[PDB]
Amino acid sequence: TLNGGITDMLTELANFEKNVSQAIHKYNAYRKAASVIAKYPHKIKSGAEAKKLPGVGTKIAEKIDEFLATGKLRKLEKIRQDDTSSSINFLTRVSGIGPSAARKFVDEGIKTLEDLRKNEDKLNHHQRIGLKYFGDFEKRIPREEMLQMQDIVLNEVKKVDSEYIATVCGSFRRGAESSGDMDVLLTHPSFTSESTKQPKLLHQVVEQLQKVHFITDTLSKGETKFMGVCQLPSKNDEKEYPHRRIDIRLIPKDQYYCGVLYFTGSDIFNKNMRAHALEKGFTINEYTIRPLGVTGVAGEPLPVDSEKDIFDYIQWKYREPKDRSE
DNA sequence: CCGACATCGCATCAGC
DNA sequence: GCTGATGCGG
DNA sequence: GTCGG
Ligand SMILES: O=c1ccn([C@H]2C[C@H](O)[C@@H](COP(=O)(O)NP(=O)(O)OP(=O)(O)O)O2)c(=O)[nH]1
Ligand SMILES: [Cl-]
Ligand SMILES: [Cl-]
Ligand SMILES: [Cl-]
Ligand SMILES: [Cl-]
Ligand SMILES: [Mg+2]
Ligand SMILES: [Mg+2]
Ligand code: NA
Ligand code: NA
Repeated sequence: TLNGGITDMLTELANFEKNVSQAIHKYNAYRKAASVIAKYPHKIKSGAEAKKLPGVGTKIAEKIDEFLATGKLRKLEKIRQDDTSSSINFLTRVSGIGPSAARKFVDEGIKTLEDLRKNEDKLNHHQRIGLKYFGDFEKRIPREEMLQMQDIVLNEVKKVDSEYIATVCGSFRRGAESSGDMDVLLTHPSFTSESTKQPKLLHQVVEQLQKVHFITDTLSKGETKFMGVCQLPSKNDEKEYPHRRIDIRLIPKDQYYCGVLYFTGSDIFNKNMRAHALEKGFTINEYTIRPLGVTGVAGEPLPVDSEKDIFDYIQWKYREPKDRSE
């Protein structure tokens, strides 16, 4: 919160580029700067001072000076005053509705929560559920609840097959006092980069979690990635808990470390690290880290037996999960 | 100046 | 049906 | 919007 004002401004700017301008790179550019500034250990006194940080160029430093003097940015003041942008921005908040869909709905007069509700027929499945739990999905999950959800998920998975290994990653694994959702990495000896000796591994788990009424809805479901909704059980007379988003990712057991690295994030930390890998001559994904050939083509998977092994290849000192929240 | 900017799963679509 | 491109999520 | 070469 040292430079909250500045990072909020950048984040707001980032969302506009993404949702309205549909300018993915400007969006990322703003996120990087917000990120680098968010960790900057000093209260920024000027754009020049900020422009010294990597990711902060001439344009952003100029905006920081405007914001510092006035306490606001005229460019954003206007954007907030543009109905179309206001609408597009709002619609993107529904899970399932992105920049394109948001703009399309707006072109059809559908531009408010009320418009959406009376037009469910014009929504795909995912968007439907996103609208259904709109409020709940805007709420944060106290870690305390994350702990309760962890017990349930791990114990239900164990019941299906003691050989499954479920790890809660994402912001939770990074130690956050609250998360936007629960992210679960799943593995089973039967599924390796070598073979799939047992199908429905993810399905089985999803089924058990539904049976106990933990998973309530589904956004999308494949053989390795499940995206849905879940809810903690409440007691008698107790008010119900909010519905929560849950992502489950089944990964080859022998590719655990690359998988846990990826799913632990943050997303920006991941972008920065994968970028660094490229510069060092490697390419990293949730499955492996591979060298980059002279032709550019990625080679064979390098041996990995710990997250640290990945950091070493790219010449980075290990960073605890708690220090990866960029 | 100018190209690169991380990576990929699932849903939906168009074209054949 | 298939593939490949796009959207949206990650 | 920013950066390296
Ligand atoms: O763009 C993305 C999004 C996510 N990820 C990875 C990192 C992130 O930590 C993880 C889980 O995705 P979430 O969207 O759940 N983010 P996270 O759990 O970090 O934060 P939050 O508390 O918002 O859920 O997936 C990427 O690599 N790229
Ligand atoms: Cl762009
Ligand atoms: Cl402002
Ligand atoms: Cl691995
Ligand atoms: Cl791979
Ligand atoms: Mg998460
Ligand atoms: Mg998630
Ligand atoms: Na800079
Ligand atoms: Na959305």
